[PDB]
Amino acid sequence: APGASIFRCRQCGQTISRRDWLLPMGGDHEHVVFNPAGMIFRVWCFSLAQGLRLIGAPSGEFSWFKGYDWTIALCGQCGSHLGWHYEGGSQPQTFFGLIKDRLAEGPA
Ligand SMILES: O=C1CC[C@H](Sc2ccccc2)C(=O)N1
Ligand SMILES: [Zn+2]
Repeated sequence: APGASIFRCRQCGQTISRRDWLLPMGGDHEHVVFNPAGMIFRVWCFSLAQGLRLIGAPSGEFSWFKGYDWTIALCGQCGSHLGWHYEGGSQPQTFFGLIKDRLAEGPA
């Protein structure tokens, strides 16, 4: 009976990811970053996620991860901005960077 297995959208409960799917990019699953508007994000990298809606086409502009282009990832249910999908890179080609305080962790 693990209580810390699944990540859900904090705003609505949509199923998003799993602790088992955390990915240590450059040796750490956690990356703390700022956007050009100075907003700080505590980003957890995941190999896999579900329940999102990826908006638009990828952009390399101000990518926090060398070699990757990003797309905005909304909660597919409620539209909350949960993070970004990264693509176009190498080892791995793709991953998700999700904003940890916009998720809730809980049982399977
Ligand atoms: O890797 C990323 C994801 C998107 C954000 S936000 C951004 C806003 C305007 C232009 C370019 C990026 C960022 O800075 N870096
Ligand atoms: Zn949601």
